[PDB]
Amino acid sequence: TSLHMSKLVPVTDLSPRPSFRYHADTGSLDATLLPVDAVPQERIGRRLI
Amino acid sequence: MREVISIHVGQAGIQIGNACWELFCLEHGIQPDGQMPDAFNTFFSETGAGKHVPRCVFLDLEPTVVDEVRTGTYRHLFHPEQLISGKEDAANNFARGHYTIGKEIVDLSLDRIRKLADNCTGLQGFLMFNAVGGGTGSGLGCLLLERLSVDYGKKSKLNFCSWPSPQVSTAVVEPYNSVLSTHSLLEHTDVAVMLDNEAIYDICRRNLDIERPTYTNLNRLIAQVISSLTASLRFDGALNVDVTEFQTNLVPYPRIHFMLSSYAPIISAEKAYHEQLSVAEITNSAFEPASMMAKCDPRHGKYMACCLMYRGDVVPKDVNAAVATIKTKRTIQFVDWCPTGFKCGINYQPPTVVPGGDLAKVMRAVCMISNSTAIAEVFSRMDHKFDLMYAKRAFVHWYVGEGMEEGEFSEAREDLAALEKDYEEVGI
Amino acid sequence: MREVISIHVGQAGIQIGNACWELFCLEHGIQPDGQMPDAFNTFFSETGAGKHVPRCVFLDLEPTVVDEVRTGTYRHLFHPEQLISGKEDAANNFARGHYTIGKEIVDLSLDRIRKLADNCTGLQGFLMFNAVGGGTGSGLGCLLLERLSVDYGKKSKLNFCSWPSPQVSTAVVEPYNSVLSTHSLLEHTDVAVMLDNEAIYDICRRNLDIERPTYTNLNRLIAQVISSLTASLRFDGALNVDVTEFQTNLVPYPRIHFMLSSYAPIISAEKAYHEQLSVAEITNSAFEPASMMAKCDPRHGKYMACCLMYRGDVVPKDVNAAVATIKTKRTIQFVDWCPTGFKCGINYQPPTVVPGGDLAKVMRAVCMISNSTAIAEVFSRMDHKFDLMYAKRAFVHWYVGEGMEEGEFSEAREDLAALEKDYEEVGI
Amino acid sequence: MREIVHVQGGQCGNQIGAKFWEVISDEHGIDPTGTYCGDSDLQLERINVFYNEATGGRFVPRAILMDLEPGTMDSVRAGPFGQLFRPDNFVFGQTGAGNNWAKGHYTEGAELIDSVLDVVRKEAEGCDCLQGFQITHSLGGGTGSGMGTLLISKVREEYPDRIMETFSVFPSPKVSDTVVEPYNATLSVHQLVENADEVQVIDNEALYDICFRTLKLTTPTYGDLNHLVSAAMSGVTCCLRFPGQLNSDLRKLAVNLIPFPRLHFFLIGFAPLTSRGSQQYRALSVPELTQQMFDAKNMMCASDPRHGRYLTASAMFRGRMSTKEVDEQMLNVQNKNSSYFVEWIPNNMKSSVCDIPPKGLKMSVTFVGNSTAIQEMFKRVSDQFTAMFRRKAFLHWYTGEGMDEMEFTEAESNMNDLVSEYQQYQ
Amino acid sequence: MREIVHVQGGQCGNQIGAKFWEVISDEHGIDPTGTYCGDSDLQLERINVFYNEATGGRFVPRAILMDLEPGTMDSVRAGPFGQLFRPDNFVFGQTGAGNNWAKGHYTEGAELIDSVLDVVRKEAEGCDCLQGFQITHSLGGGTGSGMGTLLISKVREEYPDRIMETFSVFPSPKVSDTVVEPYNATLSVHQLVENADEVQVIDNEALYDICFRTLKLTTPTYGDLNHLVSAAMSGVTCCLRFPGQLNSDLRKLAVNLIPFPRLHFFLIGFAPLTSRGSQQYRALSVPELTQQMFDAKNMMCASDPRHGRYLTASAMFRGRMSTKEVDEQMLNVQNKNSSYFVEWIPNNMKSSVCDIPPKGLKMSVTFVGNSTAIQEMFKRVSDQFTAMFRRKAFLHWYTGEGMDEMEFTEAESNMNDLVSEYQQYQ
Ligand SMILES: Nc1nc2c(ncn2[C@@H]2O[C@H](COP(=O)(O)OP(=O)(O)OP(=O)(O)O)[C@@H](O)[C@H]2O)c(=O)[nH]1
Ligand SMILES: Nc1nc2c(ncn2[C@@H]2O[C@H](COP(=O)(O)OP(=O)(O)OP(=O)(O)O)[C@@H](O)[C@H]2O)c(=O)[nH]1
Ligand SMILES: Nc1nc2c(ncn2[C@@H]2O[C@H](COP(=O)(O)OP(=O)(O)O)[C@@H](O)[C@H]2O)c(=O)[nH]1
Ligand SMILES: Nc1nc2c(ncn2[C@@H]2O[C@H](COP(=O)(O)OP(=O)(O)O)[C@@H](O)[C@H]2O)c(=O)[nH]1
Ligand SMILES: [Mg+2]
Ligand SMILES: [Mg+2]
Repeated sequence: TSLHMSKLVPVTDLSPRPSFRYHADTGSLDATLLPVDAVPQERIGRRLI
Repeated sequence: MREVISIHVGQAGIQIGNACWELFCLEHGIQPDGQMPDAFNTFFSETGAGKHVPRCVFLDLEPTVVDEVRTGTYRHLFHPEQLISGKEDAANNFARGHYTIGKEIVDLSLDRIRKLADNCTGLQGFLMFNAVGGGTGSGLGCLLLERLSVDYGKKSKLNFCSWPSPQVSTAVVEPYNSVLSTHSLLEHTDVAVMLDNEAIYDICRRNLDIERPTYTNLNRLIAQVISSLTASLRFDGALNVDVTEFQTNLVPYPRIHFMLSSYAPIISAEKAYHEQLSVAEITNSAFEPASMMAKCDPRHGKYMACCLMYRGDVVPKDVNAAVATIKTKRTIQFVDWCPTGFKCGINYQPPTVVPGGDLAKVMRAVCMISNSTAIAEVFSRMDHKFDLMYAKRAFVHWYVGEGMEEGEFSEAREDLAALEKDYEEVGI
Repeated sequence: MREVISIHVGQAGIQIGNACWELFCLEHGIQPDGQMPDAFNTFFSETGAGKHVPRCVFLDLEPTVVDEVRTGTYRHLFHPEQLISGKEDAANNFARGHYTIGKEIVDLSLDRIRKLADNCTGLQGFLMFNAVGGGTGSGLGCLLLERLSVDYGKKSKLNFCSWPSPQVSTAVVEPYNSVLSTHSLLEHTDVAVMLDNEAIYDICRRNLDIERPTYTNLNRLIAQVISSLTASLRFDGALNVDVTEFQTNLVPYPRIHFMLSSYAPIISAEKAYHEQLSVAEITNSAFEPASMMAKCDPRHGKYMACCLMYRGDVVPKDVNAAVATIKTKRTIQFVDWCPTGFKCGINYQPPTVVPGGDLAKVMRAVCMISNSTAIAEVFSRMDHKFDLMYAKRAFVHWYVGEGMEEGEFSEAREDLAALEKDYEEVGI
Repeated sequence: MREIVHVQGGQCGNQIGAKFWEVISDEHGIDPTGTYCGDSDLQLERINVFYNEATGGRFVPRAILMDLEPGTMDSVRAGPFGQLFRPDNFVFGQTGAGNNWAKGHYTEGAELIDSVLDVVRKEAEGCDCLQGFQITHSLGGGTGSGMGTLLISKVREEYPDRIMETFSVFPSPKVSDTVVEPYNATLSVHQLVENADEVQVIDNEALYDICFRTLKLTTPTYGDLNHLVSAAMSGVTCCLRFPGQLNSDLRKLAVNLIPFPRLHFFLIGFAPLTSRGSQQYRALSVPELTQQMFDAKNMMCASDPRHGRYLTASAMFRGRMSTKEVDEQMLNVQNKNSSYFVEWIPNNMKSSVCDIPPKGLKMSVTFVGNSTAIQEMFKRVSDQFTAMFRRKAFLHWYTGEGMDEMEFTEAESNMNDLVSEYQQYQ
Repeated sequence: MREIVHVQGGQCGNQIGAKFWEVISDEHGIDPTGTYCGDSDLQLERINVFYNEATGGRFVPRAILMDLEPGTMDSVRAGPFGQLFRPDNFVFGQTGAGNNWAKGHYTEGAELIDSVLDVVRKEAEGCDCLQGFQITHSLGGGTGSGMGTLLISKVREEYPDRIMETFSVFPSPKVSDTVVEPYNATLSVHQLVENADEVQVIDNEALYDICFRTLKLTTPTYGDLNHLVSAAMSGVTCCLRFPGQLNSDLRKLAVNLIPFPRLHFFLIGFAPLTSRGSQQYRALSVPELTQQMFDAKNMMCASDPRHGRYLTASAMFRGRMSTKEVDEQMLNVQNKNSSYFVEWIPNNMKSSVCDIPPKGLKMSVTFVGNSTAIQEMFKRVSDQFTAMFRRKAFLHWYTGEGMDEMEFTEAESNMNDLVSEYQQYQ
């Protein structure tokens, strides 16, 4: 049997199968405080001398 | 689980599908002998010791192209009865491929299609590729649809016509072959996309700056279009747009199911170094009239629904900004009963390129399927040409003496005339 | 312990057993000397310190094949007195094989099967491999059923008959032999199936895709279907049923004991590559009307009882799932008075592959015996061929002067005709 | 003490005892080599119920594994834990009754029945007073349905005053093997209804239905279906060997579930039956497990109880529980689902809390429900019989070996009056 | 105690509802593997509002997840904070509703609604006494608009007394994919008005307004939109989960925000919302927090509230804050913007204090207003829909699926009187 000895539960470790390539979970750029989660960005300006 | 069955009738279908499954093998990491060194289930079938077999029937009445596949490197990829052939060609006749010589092959085409479609329930539909201007692409291309409509009724039927050019023909009976088959795919095809050969000829000359592309180079762009069209089925994305979404958002009436195609960017390594492929400019190049893949000019036609297949690292807020720019543009025009006219879908896998082909590496792409009232001219150049064959019996005896009766030329002509009236009354 | 004895009447019967016993030697791992380097006890006895001898008797009148078995490589596999040969051919005469040159060889073969049967208790029955059109296979076949039925009146009999085929017959007087054989076959055998030659020829033409095989290629298929039928008697399985269950589950009336057969898959080395042979796949293919082994289309007939033997790594759920999809299918038609028409037995030990033959190593397989009302047209054409031949005494003068009176021909006519009326009244 | 004498008939019966004896032996802490391990008083406190001392400290099951083909108990003996039985209790048939009711019951099996009768009264009389006999078999095949009910028939006469505990595996509606299903099923059930005190109905694809839909088993074999019913036997006889706050035995079930003697056919549920994806996600308490008990998806009989009214109902609760919530949790299922119970019996209930659960689990339940939902199963084996019987199907073996046309007609009369009585009580 | 059965419909509701569970696990101190971390009494003393213990000390959400195609719920399940749900709570579709209301409602959604009703009855009846339902869905798609609101029609009828709140995203006017937008919008609303007693609208183009103008996000993905509405749905149900000086559940909001049962559509806003470059520059005081709240640039629905008139409004305050500053700033905005408030209801505004702010914030408010300004967007999708039906737009795939033409004109007839009812209170 694929169940356990006295437990009535399956005992066969795991036999899974994912569907897609499955990444890019849309890592949100808003933490719990929701500011912007700033990283160093592009300034868009002229030559600052 | 889910799968889609490819159909390829005619030698144009065989060698287009050769480039298509060359792109599908290279996308999923599948060697031509089958073994990969579960997103593949949409096209390939898992079998045995981890090998994969394509779900694509290969129909052609002459073995001059299909046993070349049987002796080429893609022979241990397909099953031998997955590639089927008779003895004798149709020789550019609708009446040959529909009344005389298509019987001994179609009875085993349905025998293979029953055991390719019973593999897993939840099948999406069929993707037939045909050469409408040819003999067995029109003839057996017609005859296979009454069999699929009466057997597999409710399932979706996609058709990709290799549309004859307005001036380039490479055949003189192709107005007979095209009229007799477009009459029948009008009510037997759910979604039909026109793919004119000159429309791909000038798009390689312009956007690739390649001056000698050929049939195989044409088949690479067609393969890139169909791969991006099914890329939602085979890969994850923000907005998944499967096969049923093509119907419900593009075709408004059961008769008006002819749609144009466009693919942008299609850029060689000379220019991909110099251009940045922003979402705004890949959809301006997708919407420009020179980028239509049907030689169907849309300045004098009215768009009503455009599907946008973004394929790559595309954030959807650039999509919503770009389609807004398309709305504000006045050179194009939309019909009065479609203020909403876009169905955008996002896929996250970038489109790969073949090593040694004519496409450079690309970060995002757009595959457009658009329904417009501009299709009246590509059926009116049809109307004027087929009338002047019909005036004094041009090549009629090669049809009437081979199964059909004289009079279906009139029945197919008046049905396409009703298609012209239908396109005229909708556009007003 | 338990055993079953095979008898081989006719050249066709001995050549069927020739591929049978070389297949069983592979299955039980015995060399052609009989000595291994207790599941074999149903086909092999014991001899000395390790030898086994088959419980088979090779009975012909022609010595050109029986002595050729003795001279060949399988000499000491068989006990030399079990191979009984006569003097001269019956030569396509039911009269010679039953009356004149049969009386000196039936008594000798009866002694050999007497000494082969009393060795142990627990016998299930007999397996008679024979043809129908041949004079020896019909003549000595008739007298052997006549003698075995009257003294072994409670033991089953398995008449595997190589019935004449529709398009080819490769004999002239063989419709005479077929009607005379069924004159006595009805009242003396317990289970009989029809194995028409060109049904098997068609099987190996579009499954093996070999177009000029030989007799040994068909006898390997018959060896495979006997081995898959009796694998329950030998190897342990989850659901095991054997000869006693056949005699009580597939022949609902005492006089209908004619069945069809099929196998699935029959695939070559290259055709094992490109599909996984699922249980549902090898049930749909076995139920294909072109896959039957009697040129006996069940499309215009109604199935009456069915039995399938799954061999290999089969699991008990998809045997129920494949049967469920067969019930849902409308092309396969059942009979009204049998709502539960399915029997099966599953086994673990897969069918072996002969090294240098034509099969391929398969994980699972399906044997088939199915009773239906579709053998009515199989024997109705033996009626029609016998009509215009028995109009004005074609070849009758040498059957009537050489052992029987005129009138046994007429008696064989209503005996086969009453089988046609029996087949008609069951369905309605 | 009170002792159960186990008899297994047929290939189904020998396999279903080749899983029940394992799940009851490890519950008693018994090795395959018969030696106890577990240092607990409660496991050995009632071991004479299902075992006999061997004057060596090792315990032998009081079972009799028996049919007419030797391949079934050779595979039991070769398999794990199959050594525990005596070769003396094993009785052998060599020719075999193949899917045949008549020659199992009359000609072949009666030759063997005088020797397996010897071994069943030796396990019976060997103690001071037995509780009852447990016979597990199936109603589809020949040796387990034809001669299986022959021993049900005869143990009625020498032992009338003791209970007759039987598990029967009824034929499957949509996909059934063993082509003569209703001829074996209906010709056995009449001997099974006036010679058995209570019978439990187990159906094959309903065991599958628990596997695919609630256990989420990707690969169930016969062993996975066999565990589901082996837990049903273990729960129904747990309170005989193991103490509890409220005792219950086989006659405890019999006098409370049968109001009228001709109807003793019982539905079985088992709880909890968790898909192991959600085993670590499911709370385990009485107010969540009672609706898993009263559930169509947890039914190893393939009859929807929503197409009928519960005539009487009971539940063998097990585990470290609260024996207030033993009973208002079924008070809830009665006063909400009022239409799903019969009206002229107020208070349709019996809880039976037993203290010791199966190992690891803190709660478990076998459910015994006498309901008119089995009407659909008896009608379905009736019209499958009569559609065959109207055109004389598969019958010339049955008549030719010691039966006649007359016996099948009362086989359908006492099949049809079971349906007619259940409409009288509907 | 008081529990909210959370419900997700469509691929939108799966991916903005999943965001709701880790923003509610974060306030409740929940490890993504289910354990507790943070040793605070008042986090867990109201944990039954959204979670159930699973006899191992772990908490499983009371979430029911629907989609007719398994792709997006694979993305929810196998992602971070997404294995917390029970796999049985997921229900799979196979064919998929292709952005059309007809197939999601009648043909395909009927065979899937029977499993959803079983599991939502499993969760609701299992606990002692419910409080209400939360419904997260979309009106642009097919499965979220058809099957989701068919669920809304069925769950109205077994449980009529309780509160039925929805967070629904409506089709955006300016940006528009999925060309049958006015059909899926109108066919949802015309029977969404009668089977839902509380509906709160979020516009995606307003979600682009709040992320461009106030947050100044350079490249806002969908995760920012999912999370901002997650802060909105967390602030409404704050008082059910954490104690406050001024207590108010969403039943109290339902009484206090609608004067008539026909109008029940609400605006949602959230405050404070500043960039990182403005994170430690803005003062977090009650006068600043309420003037940022009354802003069309702060709104999450694309109807300008200045163009209409606020009938009744409410502000669920969050954080330890001085309390008459809550009152007097509400009188400040009422007595200053006197023209934007209706005159026949004195003091249109409601406040409550939830004493526990969201993590990392000292003060925060969610804003549930009921303005007649929303007739801008109901009428503008009515003008789009009447441009569709006047020339037979995509009609065959809205009439061939078992439904007819007359409920399209019925859908408009009982929607333009919603615009007219708001017109005569304007
Ligand atoms: N798009 C595309 N069209 C092709 C290709 N090769 C051939 N064609 C088209 O095929 C058309 C001629 O059709 P045929 O040569 O008659 O081929 P067919 O359709 O199979 O018909 P038969 O040859 O009679 O069997 C030409 O007008 C070409 O445009 C190709 O590689 N790509
Ligand atoms: N399948 C199969 N059929 C065979 C084989 N050999 C002969 N046959 C069939 O037998 C027929 C010829 O008659 P035989 O069976 O050889 O005649 P016989 O039984 O030997 O009787 P006699 O010729 O009088 O000795 C042909 O029509 C074949 O179809 C064989 O090896 N395999
Ligand atoms: N529960 C269970 N059922 C089985 C098993 N094997 C077969 N069956 C069912 O029982 C029927 C065959 O009964 P069988 O054991 O052959 O009866 P017997 O011939 O009298 O011994 C089949 O239709 C199966 O559906 C098993 O191991 N366990
Ligand atoms: N608020 C919100 N709206 C979304 C999201 N994803 C898609 N949408 C909107 O939903 C519509 C697409 O419908 P969709 O749910 O994908 O189709 P469905 O799966 O058949 O219900 C589009 O108009 C989008 O604007 C999301 O994550 N959040
Ligand atoms: Mg061609
Ligand atoms: Mg011969």
